[PDB]
Amino acid sequence: KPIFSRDLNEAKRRVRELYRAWYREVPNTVHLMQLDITVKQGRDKVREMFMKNAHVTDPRVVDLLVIKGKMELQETIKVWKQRTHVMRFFHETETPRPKDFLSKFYMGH
Amino acid sequence: SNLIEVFVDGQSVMVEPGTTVLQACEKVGMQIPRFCYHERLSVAGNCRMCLVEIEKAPKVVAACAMPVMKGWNILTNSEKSKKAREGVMEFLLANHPLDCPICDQGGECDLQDQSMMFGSDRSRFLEGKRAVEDKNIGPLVKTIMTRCIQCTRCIRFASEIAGVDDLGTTGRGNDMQVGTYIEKMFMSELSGNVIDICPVGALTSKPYAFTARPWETRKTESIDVMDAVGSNIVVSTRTGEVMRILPRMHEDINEEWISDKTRFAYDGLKRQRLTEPMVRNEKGLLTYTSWEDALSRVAGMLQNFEGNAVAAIAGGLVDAEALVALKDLLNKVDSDNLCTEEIFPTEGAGTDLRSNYLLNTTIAGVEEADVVLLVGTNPRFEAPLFNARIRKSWLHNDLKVALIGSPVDLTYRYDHLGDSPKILQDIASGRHSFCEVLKDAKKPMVVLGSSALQRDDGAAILVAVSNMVQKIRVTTGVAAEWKVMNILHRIASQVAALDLGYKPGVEAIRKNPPKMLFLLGADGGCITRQDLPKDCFIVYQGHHGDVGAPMADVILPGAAYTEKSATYVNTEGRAQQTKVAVTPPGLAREDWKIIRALSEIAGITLPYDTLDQVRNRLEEVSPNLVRYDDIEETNYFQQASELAKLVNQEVLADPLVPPQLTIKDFYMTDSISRASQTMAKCVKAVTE
Amino acid sequence: EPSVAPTSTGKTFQPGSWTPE
Amino acid sequence: PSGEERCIACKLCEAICPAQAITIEAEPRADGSRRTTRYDIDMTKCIYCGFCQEACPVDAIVEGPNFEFSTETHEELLYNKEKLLNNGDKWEAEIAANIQADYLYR
Amino acid sequence: KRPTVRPRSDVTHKQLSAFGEYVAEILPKYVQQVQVSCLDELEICIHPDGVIPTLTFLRDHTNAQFKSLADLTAVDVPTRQNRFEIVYNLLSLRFNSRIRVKTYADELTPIDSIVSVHIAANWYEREVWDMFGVFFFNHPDLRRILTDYGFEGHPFRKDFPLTGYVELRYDDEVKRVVAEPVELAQEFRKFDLNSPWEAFPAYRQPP
Amino acid sequence: GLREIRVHLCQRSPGSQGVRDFIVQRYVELKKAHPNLPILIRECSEVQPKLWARYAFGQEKTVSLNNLSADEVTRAMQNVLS
Ligand code: SF4
Ligand code: SF4
Ligand code: SF4
Ligand code: SF4
Ligand code: FES
Repeated sequence: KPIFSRDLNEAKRRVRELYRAWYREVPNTVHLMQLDITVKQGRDKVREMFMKNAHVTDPRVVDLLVIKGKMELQETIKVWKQRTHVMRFFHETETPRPKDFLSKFYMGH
Repeated sequence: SNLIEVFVDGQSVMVEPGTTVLQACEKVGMQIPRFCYHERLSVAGNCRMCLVEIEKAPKVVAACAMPVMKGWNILTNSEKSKKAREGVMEFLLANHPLDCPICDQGGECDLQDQSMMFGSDRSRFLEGKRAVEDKNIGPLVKTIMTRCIQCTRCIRFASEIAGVDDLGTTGRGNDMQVGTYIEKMFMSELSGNVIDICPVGALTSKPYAFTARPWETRKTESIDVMDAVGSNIVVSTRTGEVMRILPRMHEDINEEWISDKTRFAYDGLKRQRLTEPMVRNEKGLLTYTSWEDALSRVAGMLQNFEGNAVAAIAGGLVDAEALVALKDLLNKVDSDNLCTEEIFPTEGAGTDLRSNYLLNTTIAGVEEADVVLLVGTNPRFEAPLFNARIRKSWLHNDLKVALIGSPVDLTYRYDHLGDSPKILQDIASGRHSFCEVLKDAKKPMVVLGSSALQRDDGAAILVAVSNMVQKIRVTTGVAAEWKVMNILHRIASQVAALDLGYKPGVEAIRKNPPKMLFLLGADGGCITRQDLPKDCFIVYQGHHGDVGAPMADVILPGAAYTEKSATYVNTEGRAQQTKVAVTPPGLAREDWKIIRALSEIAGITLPYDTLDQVRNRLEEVSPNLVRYDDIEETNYFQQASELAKLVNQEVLADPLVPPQLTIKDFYMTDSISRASQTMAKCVKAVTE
Repeated sequence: EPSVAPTSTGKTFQPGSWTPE
Repeated sequence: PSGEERCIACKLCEAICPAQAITIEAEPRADGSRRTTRYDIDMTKCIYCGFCQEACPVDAIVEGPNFEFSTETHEELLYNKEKLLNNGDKWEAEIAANIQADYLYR
Repeated sequence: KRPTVRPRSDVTHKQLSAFGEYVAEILPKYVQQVQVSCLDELEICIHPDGVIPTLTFLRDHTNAQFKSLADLTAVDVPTRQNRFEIVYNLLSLRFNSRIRVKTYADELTPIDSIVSVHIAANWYEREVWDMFGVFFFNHPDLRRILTDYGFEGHPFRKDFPLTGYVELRYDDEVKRVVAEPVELAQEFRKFDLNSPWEAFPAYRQPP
Repeated sequence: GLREIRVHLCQRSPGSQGVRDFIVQRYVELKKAHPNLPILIRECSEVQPKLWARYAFGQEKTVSLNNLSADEVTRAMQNVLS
């Protein structure tokens, strides 16, 4: 059953609308919220979040994902979501753990 | 087939004739209240809590005893039945002491639960409560006999499942007392099960006494490793603490019982346990070091050496994943001299055919057999649940047990044919009388324990048994499906090692003293530093620092069966996988991880880096090591016997005596047993 | 630190480490 | 009154505590009695409901009349067995008087 | 009489049963099940598509003036094919009676928004979406309501762990309230209190 | 250096009939001719019959034995030994 899109193509069209929305918003967001980032960094983060869900193929899943993305876009535009919330997308205090088997053995289990 | 129509709460159910009211209620799904009824045990009818109303019947009947009759409508939830339950519970609770705040059965007390559901809410006993004395029954079970419900479950278990026949009901009237009349120690390899049996926390465990509560403990399902039977287990844990060990039901092996060793050696996991890697034996000061240092030194020595100079000794309670990974490492270093401490003859077919080194008949088949011939074993004190199954058969499916070993108390009556090895040849030739019992038998069993095989004449005894069993097959008509040769193992890891392809025995090490040894969980002291060069860089992978680890250059801590999801195969070939219950202590890690890391630090690198990949390699080496809880059939014992016939040896004249002649011997064998204190109290008590 | 005495520390196990002879 | 500690590590207070503040670990003493090796209440997780003293079968845990115990560091509010026993000793007389006054109502 | 047993009456049960048959026959297209509990609470189950028709009928029909929407809830039942079960509770001031309407949904199956019928729904539906993840079509302004401004989850779902996945703290390095993965000093203690014996014979499910 | 050779099979399946026949006819003779070399035979339900050779330095190769007759199995065994 179609949540909105008939198949994958219309869902991708909605996704492209949403991506354009975020890409256009990033400059105004950085300016207004006084973020300590470049417009390039903001747009690259937008791309990273979008690509994180590229593997999804169900049209309904894509439709729901687009709903939630438009939702967060409205939040950001209205500035309901504040600087801390926006910077949470960047994870600038989390140290990764190496995937090397030897290192993982060294570090606990 | 022949079935009877009976109604439970107005609903029809068909039941085979003779089935009890309780069994019909179970079939329809209702569970009648009970106390004195145990499905494994005999029916007693003492508690009278299972009273129910048969419709249009004047008197309430006991559901656990009455074999249903046709067209009986069992009104489980009638007013009559409910008030009967109320009265029975009232009488049960009248004289009980006020101990629920101080009673190990606190949260699991069936008396509590059934008083909650099918019991009143107020007491009207305005008199005093009886007082009973306590009497030391041993170092393991503590008796608070003031709270007995006098249900005779402990007595029935003692007299049936164990055969001890030490416990009894002495006295009459309300002054009855369930216990030994004299000051005796209730010591059976299956003693501890009474603790689970008894439903009113009367006789409970001294070790575990008062530690945790059921709503607190987290239970993970695991398989025992202290005996080859592989008895399934539930490990009760809190906050990473192992509070107790409890039986898990497996019809084929456990049958809701576990050995006292299995259920009371857990304490050994707490004392003298490994935690930190160690190095520097050359200077004599074996000191702590980082994984980096230890693993790098081991890899450097491995690179220096190769060929037949390296070797390993797996023994005791090591797992199949660790075995296969160490085999892969030593093979990539070009060895194949990896060995196991236990000795199984390799003269003929050896390990190539599982029919040679397995219990083909299976513990379940022990019930079907008709004549079992025991050779080179004291099965009561080794694989005790196998002896329990044999006694079950002797009690129910009338069976004849004949033994070729020293006269021991196997709990049942056995025909002590003789304590000599040539008796086997006597049977094979037909000279012996017991041959007539064979001619009578339609399903024979000849069970040979690895204890005798450990003797210098292991090959001779194996060939004697092989020829004798083939003679039995030909002389007495046995269906090809039924197997009449079966072997008993006393070490958990033996079958897995042999299935992998480890070289049985340690003859390889002595024939070619290795330059470097890999002692994997082996503190049997079979290879002492007296052999090998003056310096042999021996590395220990194990736990509990038994004594074998000390005389090793580098010590790598490992995980016990309670902390790793290892694969352990039992004596009948079935594969069972433990479940992690506690994180490994301190810096200790899993053994397959250890070996893979060692390899990668070395130039070699094993193909696998995960449990799934290690299990895939295990499937590769053998396919039956990954079909869990499955008994893969074995055959070609004909070819095995052919090769055994060609094999030439002779049975010595030394009398065949089982190593374990007494429960004192039973109570300490493994590293965990040696490191456990409760076992020390048990052994001391038995000695005095 | 290592200890022959088994210690229950918060939520953890520390078994009797036992200094090795 | 002799000096023995009333608590016998029944753990009902731990089982019932709505906020899961009580943590108890007990062992059988030499005599064979129940005694708590550690009895810890996290007073920053406790909601002062009283369900512990409600469900203590031996009137061991009691919520005293004191209300003045603000601390200057978060780690002082994690009460342990010694602190609780010292509080009980300090407030014994008033705790006893209140218990005698109230037990009939309970 | 039995002092500790709640008093019982059958007049209300008969009235509610009559009204249940009444509504069922008026709306056979959507009604799927009517049941009156021993507590006396009429309980109608309707197809998800019939939400707007059924609620409009119950609100506007002269003989059923359920003009007040008490709740718009969801109960999570993971086992069933349709996890989420939307519950509507309504109150009729004219007839002194309460009715319950119930439908099912799924993660990928939105239900229509009833804001047109009762504008009280708006915020209840926003909460339902925020906590259970059910989406509502033709909703004026559907957006998270009780959750954090960047929350990623539907907490009231039974799969969601109690403590969640993310915890907040201050970090002097970045001079912001940063969010980090959740680590707990004393993890939640899940007591296993279920009794082995069965308690209530009436509700015995067949084996 | 054929350090190890092992054959996997299953009894109930049809395809492994060839390896089973080969084992009944030749296993004992093979062991007699080559005593030291371990010729492990493992049978487990529903496994595609395979003959697995482990050479010296932890290097192994494999050959499929599905639906092969006992004579073909003997030929494969001779080839792997050679
Ligand atoms: S001691 Fe326990 S098991 Fe034995 S009769 Fe009494 S209640 Fe039953
Ligand atoms: S066995 Fe007796 S004292 Fe123990 S919990 Fe049950 S009723 Fe209470
Ligand atoms: S008063 Fe505090 S410690 Fe006692 S039960 Fe209530 S929340 Fe727990
Ligand atoms: S304080 Fe009271 S309720 Fe808590 S464990 Fe001790 S005796 Fe039980
Ligand atoms: S269970 Fe039937 S009388 Fe005890």
